[PDB]
Amino acid sequence: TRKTYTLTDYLKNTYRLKLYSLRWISDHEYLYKQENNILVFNAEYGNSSVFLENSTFDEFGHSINDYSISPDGQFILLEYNYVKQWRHSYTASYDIYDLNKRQLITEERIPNNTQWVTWSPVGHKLAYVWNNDIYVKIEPNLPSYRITWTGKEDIIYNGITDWVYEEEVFSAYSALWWSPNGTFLAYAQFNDTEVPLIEYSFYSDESLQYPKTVRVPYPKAGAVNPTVKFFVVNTDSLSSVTNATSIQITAPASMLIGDHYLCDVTWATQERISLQWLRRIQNYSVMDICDYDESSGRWNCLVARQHIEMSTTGWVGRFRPSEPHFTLDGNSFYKIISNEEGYRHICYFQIDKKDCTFITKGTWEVIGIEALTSDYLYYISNEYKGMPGGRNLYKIQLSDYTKVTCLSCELNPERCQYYSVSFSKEAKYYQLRCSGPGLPLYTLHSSVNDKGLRVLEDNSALDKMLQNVQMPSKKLDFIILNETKFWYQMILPPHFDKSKKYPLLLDVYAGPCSQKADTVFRLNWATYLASTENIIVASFDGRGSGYQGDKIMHAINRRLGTFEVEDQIEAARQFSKMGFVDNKRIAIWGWSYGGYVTSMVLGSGSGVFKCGIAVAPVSRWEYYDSVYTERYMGLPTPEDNLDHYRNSTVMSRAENFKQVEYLLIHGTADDNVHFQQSAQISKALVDVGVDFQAMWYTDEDHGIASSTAHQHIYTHMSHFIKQCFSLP
Amino acid sequence: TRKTYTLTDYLKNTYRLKLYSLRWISDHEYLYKQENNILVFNAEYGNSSVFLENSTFDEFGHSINDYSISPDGQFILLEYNYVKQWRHSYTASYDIYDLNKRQLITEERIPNNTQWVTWSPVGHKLAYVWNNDIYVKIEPNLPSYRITWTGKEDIIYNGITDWVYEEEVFSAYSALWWSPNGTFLAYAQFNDTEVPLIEYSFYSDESLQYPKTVRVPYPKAGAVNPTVKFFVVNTDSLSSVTNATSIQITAPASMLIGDHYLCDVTWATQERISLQWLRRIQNYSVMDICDYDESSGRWNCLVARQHIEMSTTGWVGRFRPSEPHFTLDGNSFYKIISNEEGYRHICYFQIDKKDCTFITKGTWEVIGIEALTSDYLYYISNEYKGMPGGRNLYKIQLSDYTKVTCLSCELNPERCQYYSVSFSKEAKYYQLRCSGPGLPLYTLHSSVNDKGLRVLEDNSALDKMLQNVQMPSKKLDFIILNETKFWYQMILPPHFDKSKKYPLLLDVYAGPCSQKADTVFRLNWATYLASTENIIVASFDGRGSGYQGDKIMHAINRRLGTFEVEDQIEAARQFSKMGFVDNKRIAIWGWSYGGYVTSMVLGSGSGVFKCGIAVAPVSRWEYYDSVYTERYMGLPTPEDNLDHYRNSTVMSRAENFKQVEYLLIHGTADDNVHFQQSAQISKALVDVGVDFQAMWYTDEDHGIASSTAHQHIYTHMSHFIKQCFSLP
Ligand SMILES: CC#CCn1c(N2CCC[C@@H](N)C2)nc2c1c(=O)n(Cc1nc(C)c3ccccc3n1)c1nccn21
Ligand SMILES: CC#CCn1c(N2CCC[C@@H](N)C2)nc2c1c(=O)n(Cc1nc(C)c3ccccc3n1)c1nccn21
Ligand SMILES: *[C@@H]1O[C@H](CO)[C@@H](O[C@@H]2O[C@H](CO)[C@@H](O)[C@H](O)[C@H]2NC(C)=O)[C@H](O)[C@H]1NC(C)=O
Ligand SMILES: *[C@@H]1O[C@H](CO)[C@@H](O[C@@H]2O[C@H](CO)[C@@H](O)[C@H](O)[C@H]2NC(C)=O)[C@H](O)[C@H]1NC(C)=O
Ligand SMILES: *[C@@H]1O[C@H](CO)[C@@H](O[C@@H]2O[C@H](CO)[C@@H](O)[C@H](O)[C@H]2NC(C)=O)[C@H](O)[C@H]1NC(C)=O
Ligand SMILES: *[C@@H]1O[C@H](CO)[C@@H](O[C@@H]2O[C@H](CO)[C@@H](O)[C@H](O)[C@H]2NC(C)=O)[C@H](O)[C@H]1NC(C)=O
Ligand SMILES: *[C@@H]1O[C@H](CO)[C@@H](O[C@@H]2O[C@H](CO)[C@@H](O)[C@H](O)[C@H]2NC(C)=O)[C@H](O)[C@H]1NC(C)=O
Ligand SMILES: *[C@@H]1O[C@H](CO)[C@@H](O[C@@H]2O[C@H](CO)[C@@H](O)[C@H](O)[C@H]2NC(C)=O)[C@H](O)[C@H]1NC(C)=O
Ligand SMILES: *[C@@H]1O[C@H](CO)[C@@H](O[C@@H]2O[C@H](CO)[C@@H](O)[C@H](O)[C@H]2NC(C)=O)[C@H](O)[C@H]1NC(C)=O
Ligand SMILES: *[C@@H]1O[C@H](CO)[C@@H](O)[C@H](O)[C@H]1NC(C)=O
Ligand SMILES: *[C@@H]1O[C@H](CO)[C@@H](O)[C@H](O)[C@H]1NC(C)=O
Ligand SMILES: *[C@@H]1O[C@H](CO)[C@@H](O)[C@H](O)[C@H]1NC(C)=O
Ligand SMILES: *[C@@H]1O[C@H](CO)[C@@H](O)[C@H](O)[C@H]1NC(C)=O
Ligand SMILES: *[C@@H]1O[C@H](CO)[C@@H](O)[C@H](O)[C@H]1NC(C)=O
Ligand code: NA
Repeated sequence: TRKTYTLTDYLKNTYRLKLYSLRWISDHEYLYKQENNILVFNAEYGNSSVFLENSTFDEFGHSINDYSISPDGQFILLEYNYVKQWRHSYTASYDIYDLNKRQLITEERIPNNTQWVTWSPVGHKLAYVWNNDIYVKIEPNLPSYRITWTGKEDIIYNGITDWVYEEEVFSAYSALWWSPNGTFLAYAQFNDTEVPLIEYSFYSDESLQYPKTVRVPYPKAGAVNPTVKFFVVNTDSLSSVTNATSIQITAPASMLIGDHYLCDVTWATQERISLQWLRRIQNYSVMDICDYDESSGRWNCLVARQHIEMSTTGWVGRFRPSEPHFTLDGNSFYKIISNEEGYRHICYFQIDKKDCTFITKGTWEVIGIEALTSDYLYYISNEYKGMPGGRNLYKIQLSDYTKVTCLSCELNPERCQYYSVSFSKEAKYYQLRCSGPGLPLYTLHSSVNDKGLRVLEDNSALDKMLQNVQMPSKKLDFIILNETKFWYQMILPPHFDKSKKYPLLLDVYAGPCSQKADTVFRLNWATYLASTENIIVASFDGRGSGYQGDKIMHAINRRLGTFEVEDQIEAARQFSKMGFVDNKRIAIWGWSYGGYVTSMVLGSGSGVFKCGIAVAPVSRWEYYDSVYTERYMGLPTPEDNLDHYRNSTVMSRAENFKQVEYLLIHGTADDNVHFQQSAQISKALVDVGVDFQAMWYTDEDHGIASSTAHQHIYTHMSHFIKQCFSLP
Repeated sequence: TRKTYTLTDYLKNTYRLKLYSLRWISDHEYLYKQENNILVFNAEYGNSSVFLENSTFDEFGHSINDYSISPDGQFILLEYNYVKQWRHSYTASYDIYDLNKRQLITEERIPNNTQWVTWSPVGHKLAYVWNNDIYVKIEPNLPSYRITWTGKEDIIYNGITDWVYEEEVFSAYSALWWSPNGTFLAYAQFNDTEVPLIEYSFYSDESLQYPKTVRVPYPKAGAVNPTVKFFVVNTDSLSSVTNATSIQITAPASMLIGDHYLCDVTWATQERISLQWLRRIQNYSVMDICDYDESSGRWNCLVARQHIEMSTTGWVGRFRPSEPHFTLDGNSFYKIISNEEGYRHICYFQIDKKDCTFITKGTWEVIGIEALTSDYLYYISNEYKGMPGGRNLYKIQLSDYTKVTCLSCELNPERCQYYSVSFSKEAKYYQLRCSGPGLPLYTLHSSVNDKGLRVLEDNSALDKMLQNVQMPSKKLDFIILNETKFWYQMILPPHFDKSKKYPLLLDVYAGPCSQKADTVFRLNWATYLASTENIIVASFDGRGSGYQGDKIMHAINRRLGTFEVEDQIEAARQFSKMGFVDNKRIAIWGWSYGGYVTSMVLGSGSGVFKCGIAVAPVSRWEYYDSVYTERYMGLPTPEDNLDHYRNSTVMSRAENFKQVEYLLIHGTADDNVHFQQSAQISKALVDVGVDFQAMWYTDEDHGIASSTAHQHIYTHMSHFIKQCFSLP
């Protein structure tokens, strides 16, 4: 009898998915790591050479975390002493290696405790942030030029984001943007002077006698937000003037009237930059298009080139206004925007005309614009077979919009329905990355003729291993509720028999723009639960879910903890109606927003669920950050939406927890969803005399991602689910 | 059939022990609160009068927490707006009511947020501490005289203790000592300038958007300690025009050479004060005897009047050097000290003579000196029947030490083997309080011929209630380890059958000078476990336990987490071999030091225990306070005892928990045993891949004593023990 996919298989990564991570260095070459060696590949022929031997840094004295080759291929930036901070941020030591001289640069070194470093996009200039100030090095062995003198720990951030901008706005620590040829360096400055601090203990190693108090400027819903300014400096002037001026680009008057955010920075040309600003009430955004004025040395943003993007039904963008993709001359751009029917499509703008032209349309959505050439625009969408959980690459002819080719749809339709893509520097080649429903498949293609050059990684080694395992299957389908299709997925036990009643676990995210029903192949906890424990693991995309238009996505506008919660309860009722579910053994679990939804469901008094697990849940919207929370909730004030902020807490439902078995889990060093959120849930349960199970994870953050904690959490949860379902 | 004593009975206090809390006001009368009225009783006859009617403050407008009648009976101090701080500390507002003119005093009121207040021992003067400074009121309606001007929150404490002195030295917030007739006011000043802060989050009500960080000067083992100064002010020479002069009494040279503590303050006469000082290495203490010099207005401590108390086997005193009991003229005193055999007995000292004479001797110990007259000294000891867990009142004739009379031994030997006593002002009367093995019994006695005047409270109502309940029994006995007798107790289920095998729970404290095997009657969680669940609840006093001499008590000197842990394992091993114990179902639990011992036992690899629960455990001695830890452990330095501090952690034993079921519980706002201690245990268990159960209690302190958290913790622990023992 074939073995099943066990918890130890999941925890020890016995069945490993192979990836094919390449780094394009030009229009026809990419770097790839094979046995610690960095190889350089010719995309056209597939032949390779050793770019940098695995022995090169044996006597370096430090474990090299990562590398970055300069665009001109003359130098390599070596990253070591990697100290992780938030989701994207970290600090590190850096050394530069001269590839021609085959020697390490020992003079004018990048200082220790550097926050961020980036090469210019052409050549080998460097911009780095140290002690919250910006520095530029024209040459790697030459002294740096200081750009800002205002940097102040937890107060003034130059060229790096504060906590909330990193997590919720830029999805990056960097707040610097080199112009295309590296002449200009644009950057943002954040001022957190009056932003309140979240404070929590950090225990550290057992040797630390007194716990440390971590203090982070973090605006919770309705609190004082950071303020922002934007500047551009001419880096070519640095060696000629003692102190090059950083020219400020001010936000438009429509933004200056109140609290706002800088939400996008995109260079259009060597002398034209676009900025998108967003009001604190995130249903109004403005794009400014600013030109360098050679005579005054200033940047001017013509009101005739200003573009407004607003929403009457919700917020702007999926998580923020989309980025523009400029034509070469910078006179027009393409941008994903919500059309009249509420579907996200590509609109084509002239920089000085306010009405744009939709180039795509239909009851499906464009996910992202991937590449733009003089002849074609390449994008990913879920158009294929009307499956919102599928992803394919398309090519649209710019001279004729009726000419739209699906590049990936028919390559392997049974195996591959979810693609991402990586184009070479001037889109001469593309790597397709198929991630499901079959095993991931990595392929290389030439853009000149859309022909498949070769298979880079087909996961044949894993396919051979999986043949000896009783793997679960995955069903992706939909149910019709109020004449609307709502998609779901089920991870089904091997030898699934519709005449048997199986215990069911509802795996929840359900946040705005979430998508838990898709065609991706995964080897995860659900794989073990279905394979070894014979539990069906189901997910459902209800109201508030993404990629299906604004009628569905904006259904929870100003009303988090309502329809998306009710729809999970209804999903379990619908799954019961299917006949293969044991109604006495329905559980629910989720992490982060999924933990908030799980807790709201367990506290609903629905009687549908026996038990559930909430990991790092939000419990009260006033505890979560301003940028995310307010996007959907507005402000927690009597004039705005306070009544709903107060009505949508987990704590108010404490009495209903007497009806369920609950396991509450949270990392003590969670900088994102503060441990406070679970500490308030537990106190409310204690106050009404509800027994429940709890687990804190010392010094673990939002991901509970350390090797040991990850294994511990999944082991603890597996015992809990098995006990709930009376499984030995 | 009759009911058992249930978990709800314990949690809802269905069966209440009645008390008889009186307050002696003279040599012949006492105050007693009855039906919210305050009565005054004549001790000779038992007749009473209403002192204060419960209706007097019906229009007060504030809920009165407590009352304090001035020694002359003219005024009543009304305590309200009580806000608890640590174990003894709190702030409150105060009003004074004139009992003669039947009016509240509205002039010169004691301020709000007052930290401590006390009447003089005679008359009606008041001394109070507000904002860390001392104030004196000669008359309740008159303006206060400010005594100190140096008081500073968390830095300078005048007349109040800091965290460590409150918890570990004085067992009180007060650091004020009035002279016998109220002429002088002695006080200590603590300086915490360089003492590190323990910091932890406090979540508060759900309405608090950002958690607060509590910061308390708290010296962990080996850290910088507070410094102390001692002063005496004459309250009879205070001026409205001039600032009060405080006369400092400096510590002897033997103390000033290094870190030290003030550990006792005891007035001998109107003009003589005794002070005891302890070195930071707590095996050397010095008493100074200081006399007021009318001529110079100074306090002089003659070197010929110094008394050294040292220990070669351990620390000095049970938890600190004992208090002296001075004679009427103050020329001699009686003090409990460890004799040459290591047994604590009463020694008689002359103020100017080095050698003291022991007035009691034997293989038993004096617990406390209770009263002293020119003819007799009254004391509590465990002499009777050689039972260290029993307590009786004795008197010793001062003119003939061979004449020792037991005053409580024979009153009711079957019901009463554990007494405490309260004597009237000049020991003319005494109240005996019997607390077991039977129901508590309160009686009143006259000293002249030791007449048993009357029964004050006999708990006959509770006896009637308990007749309809299947109550457990208690067995108190001993086992012999290495020719030494060590006592244990077992709470046995009702209808105990020695032919049946019962699961056993070992209830542990086991700290230095602990005593868990005694004759006290208790209605607690163990009562329910035995009565309803049929579990034997055992406790054992092994090496390090108290009241049995230093050979046993000092066995753990410099070696915490050694013999006291081994001895708990040995006792359970011995109990496991008894025919009435199920060796497959032995559990262990404890709180605080008991949580440390439980965890050390569970991590020992003994294999004796199936499961256990640690509540607020110490996990590493370097995390606990200096005063308690160093008393037993010395300093955590390589030259002193660092190796043993490092070898005695729970964390080092994490791998051994693989074979046990462990439940770890801790309050997040524990200012005493910081949450950090359990946070380090859980991280060590996660690091070795050991599954365990956990529960944090939001905002609960060391006591986890709020009504809802108390019910929740005992509910959660009951489920855990029942699951461990396969009990439905
Ligand atoms: C409170 C909120 C929110 C919402 N959120 C967002 N937002 C946008 C980005 C910035 C973020 N601050 C807010 N991205 C989200 C979510 C969300 O809750 N999940 C669920 C989830 N599930 C699992 C198993 C997780 C496992 C480990 C760590 C996090 C996990 N999180 C999620 N899964 C994939 C993406 N994301
Ligand atoms: C860490 C340490 C120590 C030692 N400690 C001391 N010391 C002397 C006084 C000052 C204190 N800081 C140190 N008195 C102690 C202990 C101790 O651990 N217990 C056990 C225990 N049990 C139960 C059910 C408890 C229930 C709630 C709260 C505390 C509990 N504590 C104990 N019981 C009665 C007295 N005491
Ligand atoms: C991939 O193969 C091609 C063809 O062999 C290499 O192209 C160059 O071809 C010239 C002939 O004019 C040879 O002299 C060289 O060996 C090649 N140039 C360089 C700069 O290496 C090509 O370089 C190969 N690429 C890799 C990454 O190995
Ligand atoms: C960051 O923002 C703070 C205000 O939150 C600015 O601080 C003020 O600076 C002015 C000088 O122009 C002072 O008069 C005020 O006393 C300051 N206010 C506070 C609340 O500190 C600060 O100047 C800004 N810093 C930068 C570099 O923009
Ligand atoms: C470079 O120029 C900047 C911009 O004028 C200087 O920054 C000013 O510095 C002084 C204090 O020394 C203050 O008057 C201003 O508030 C600063 N403005 C900003 C935007 O920082 C900076 O000090 C100059 N550097 C050198 C080396 O002269
Ligand atoms: C990259 O772009 C910048 C901006 O267009 C170029 O700098 C300009 O060069 C032109 C000549 O072609 C002059 O008219 C201007 O004085 C320059 N402007 C500034 C602001 O420096 C720059 O030459 C380009 N760099 C490279 C290496 O091609
Ligand atoms: C104790 O606090 C109370 C309340 O803050 C003070 O009592 C009066 O209280 C009213 C409102 O309850 C206020 O308008 C006044 O400021 C108070 N004044 C007087 C003269 O009573 C009170 O003063 C405080 N007690 C002391 C002794 O300072
Ligand atoms: C309490 O004791 C103090 C100190 O012995 C007494 O004060 C002394 O009283 C006599 C008067 O009979 C004077 O000769 C001394 O000068 C006083 N000494 C000081 C230090 O003030 C006082 O008699 C007693 N007070 C009460 C109220 O009984
Ligand atoms: C008080 O206890 C200390 C620590 O045990 C005793 O210290 C001595 O000094 C160190 C310990 O850190 C060792 O070098 C010696 O072995 C100890 N000296 C001896 C045993 O003579 C100190 O002696 C104790 N004091 C008393 C009065 O017994
Ligand atoms: C980084 O720190 C180390 C040791 O603390 C030092 O030897 C080295 O010079 C530092 N590097 C730079 C670039 O300052
Ligand atoms: C933005 O949202 C607020 C709150 O719903 C609303 O009052 C305002 O009219 C909105 N703007 C648009 C363009 O709908
Ligand atoms: C008790 O009775 C005596 C007389 O027998 C009386 O003088 C005394 O004041 C009474 N005491 C109380 C407290 O009522
Ligand atoms: C408290 O102690 C510090 C040294 O830690 C000293 O500088 C300061 O003067 C002291 N304050 C008082 C009032 O004694
Ligand atoms: C008393 O002492 C304080 C603090 O030193 C001072 O500020 C105040 O003026 C003094 N009062 C008199 C009457 O000397
Ligand atoms: Na009697």
